[PDB]
Amino acid sequence: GPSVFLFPPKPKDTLMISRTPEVTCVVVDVSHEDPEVKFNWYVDGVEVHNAKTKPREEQYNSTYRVVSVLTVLHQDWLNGKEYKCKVSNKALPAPIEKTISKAKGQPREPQVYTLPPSRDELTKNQVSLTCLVKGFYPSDIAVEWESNGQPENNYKTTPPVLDSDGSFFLYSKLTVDKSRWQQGNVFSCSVMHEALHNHYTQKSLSL
Amino acid sequence: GPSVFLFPPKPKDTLMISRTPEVTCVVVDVSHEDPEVKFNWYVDGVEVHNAKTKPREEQYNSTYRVVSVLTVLHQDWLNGKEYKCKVSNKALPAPIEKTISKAKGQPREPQVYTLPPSRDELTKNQVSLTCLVKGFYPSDIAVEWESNGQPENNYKTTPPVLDSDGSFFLYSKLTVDKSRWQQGNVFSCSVMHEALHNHYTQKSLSLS
Ligand SMILES: *[C@@H]1O[C@H](CO[C@H]2O[C@@H](C)[C@@H](O)[C@@H](O)[C@@H]2O)[C@@H](O[C@@H]2O[C@H](CO)[C@@H](O[C@@H]3O[C@H](CO[C@H]4O[C@H](CO)[C@@H](O)[C@H](O)[C@@H]4O[C@@H]4O[C@H](CO)[C@@H](O[C@@H]5O[C@H](CO)[C@H](O)[C@H](O)[C@H]5O)[C@H](O)[C@H]4NC(C)=O)[C@@H](O)[C@H](O[C@H]4O[C@H](CO)[C@@H](O)[C@H](O)[C@@H]4O[C@@H]4O[C@H](CO)[C@@H](O[C@@H]5O[C@H](CO)[C@H](O)[C@H](O)[C@H]5O)[C@H](O)[C@H]4NC(C)=O)[C@@H]3O)[C@H](O)[C@H]2NC(C)=O)[C@H](O)[C@H]1NC(C)=O
Ligand SMILES: *[C@@H]1O[C@H](CO[C@H]2O[C@@H](C)[C@@H](O)[C@@H](O)[C@@H]2O)[C@@H](O[C@@H]2O[C@H](CO)[C@@H](O[C@@H]3O[C@H](CO[C@H]4O[C@H](CO)[C@@H](O)[C@H](O)[C@@H]4O[C@@H]4O[C@H](CO)[C@@H](O[C@@H]5O[C@H](CO)[C@H](O)[C@H](O)[C@H]5O)[C@H](O)[C@H]4NC(C)=O)[C@@H](O)[C@H](O[C@H]4O[C@H](CO)[C@@H](O)[C@H](O)[C@@H]4O[C@@H]4O[C@H](CO)[C@@H](O)[C@H](O)[C@H]4NC(C)=O)[C@@H]3O)[C@H](O)[C@H]2NC(C)=O)[C@H](O)[C@H]1NC(C)=O
Repeated sequence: GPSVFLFPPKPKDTLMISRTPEVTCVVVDVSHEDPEVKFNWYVDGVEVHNAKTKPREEQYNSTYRVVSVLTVLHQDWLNGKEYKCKVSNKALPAPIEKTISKAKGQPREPQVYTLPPSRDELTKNQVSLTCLVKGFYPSDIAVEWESNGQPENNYKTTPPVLDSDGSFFLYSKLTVDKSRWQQGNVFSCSVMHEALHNHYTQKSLSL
Repeated sequence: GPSVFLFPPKPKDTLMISRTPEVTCVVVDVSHEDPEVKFNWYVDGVEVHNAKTKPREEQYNSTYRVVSVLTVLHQDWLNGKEYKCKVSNKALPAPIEKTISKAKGQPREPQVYTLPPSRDELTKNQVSLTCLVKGFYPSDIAVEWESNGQPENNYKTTPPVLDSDGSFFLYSKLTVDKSRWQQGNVFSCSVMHEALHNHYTQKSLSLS
């Protein structure tokens, strides 16, 4: 019967001592006939006992959805430990095991480049300030914009794209009124990633 | 029983009259017990009979895969016609139908901007040339880089991203030997989209 899907923590959660990163083991197609779901968890094959199973939930195709959440240590995740969720159930001929970790391999530091609007774009009422972030690994990253000790929120960031050397790049675009740019205001692209000192860097971009 | 997947044509194929846009209806998990598959195709709910359906082909997991390809008119696709593939097979309770069509909304012309390398990147052996393409709708688009009439190949383009105004943008990044940039070679970002004049525009980039 059942199917298991196992999900990683969010990039920022693994990078900030403040946040709590979780791995989540989701089970679907739990039948009303066989509702008792058991989870065992292992960190590098070592069984651990701190996961938290949430109460079951009725789905609308007559099956239950049962979730187990395991909180992980930042340094454990970042050092590449493997988290295995093993799901046991009367409906199965064998337990179902899923394993997840941070993407494997040597982390690489983002290079961050800010690019002013094109002269062609300066004919519009709003312009694009571009932040190119390239050469990073793994793809988990978070990008933001600020100006004058203030956060700018009118930006959108592409997903990471796999580049030809196996690292990733993305672009983040901040849209601003042209006049804010022409006055010489300074804007900055902020990036958080494993491979940066203090997990953090910024580059400025002004006229 | 069987499953059906219905795929659109490629955006450059719908935009250039020299290419042939096709909609592809694929059926998989066809059993030995019920091997016969029939396709009916509809365009805006009107049956058509001009599809090219291929003989079933047995897969290494001993199921059949059967494909039907309907060639579409370039202007039919861009005019938003709806293409429906209906698949009958004895193992099914009812035929399976899928429908596909261009995204709905008004078309918007892409704005294309080329941006040179950052000075900070001039310490590297390779440099990044950037093409920003923004303000476009629908998201179907094709982008490439050329120099001296020869197509570049060492570039990568982001997927289109929904912008705050409901249009899309993307960026394409071309990587080049820094010395080709230094020499003053000209590079061009070329863009094809339905809301451009003649479905095509090109913007050039070079040093100074
Ligand atoms: C019944 O019912 C149910 C339910 O229902 C529901 O639904 C809907 C529709 C409606 O109906 C309503 O009613 C409701 O709501 C069902 O269930 C279902 O199921 C299915 C299955 O079948 C599933 O699916 C899946 O999914 C996935 C995903 O999912 C996700 O997402 C979605 C959307 O998007 C959603 O929905 C969900 O929910 C999810 O979400 C998530 O969650 C999580 C958890 O919680 C989270 O996380 C978290 O968070 C938090 C906060 O919040 C924190 O942060 C923490 O830390 C964390 O953890 C998140 O966030 C979220 N997200 C979002 C976005 O939201 C997908 O994934 C999958 O897919 C897969 O599978 C399939 C098959 O099956 C396929 O097709 C696909 O493709 C895939 O596959 C895969 O692939 C991949 C690739 O890519 C792979 O890997 C790989 O490999 C390869 C080759 O080898 C390569 O190499 C690469 O590289 C690698 O990586 C893999 O392997 C594979 N896998 C497999 C298995 O195969 C699926 O799809 C769903 O989910 C469900 N739902 C739910 C809700 O759950 C059922 O089914 C029914 N029944 C019947 C009978 O029908
Ligand atoms: C037995 O073997 C079968 C054959 O498999 C072979 O391969 C081996 C590895 C091995 O398995 C062999 O035994 C065997 O030889 C196997 O068939 C497979 O079944 C799967 C289903 O179980 C199919 O999975 C789907 O794949 C879709 C994407 O398929 C494309 O991409 C993959 C590679 O990524 C490729 O392998 C496929 O061939 C297909 O390629 C596309 O092909 C089209 C058609 O030709 C091309 O378009 C044409 O291109 C030409 C020029 O080439 C021209 O331009 C034409 O104009 C143009 O139309 C594309 O270019 C080409 N693309 C690429 C990238 O190559 C998935 O999209 C699909 O996902 C959807 O459904 C899932 C449910 O199953 C769901 O989880 C998923 O989220 C998604 O759901 C959709 O979600 C969307 C979100 O918006 C919704 O919008 C949709 O509505 C929704 N869909 C639905 C149905 O609701 C799915 O994963 C797989 O294609 C198929 N393989 C083949 C080769 O057909 C079979 O399973 C085996 N059986 C058993 C029991 O093992």
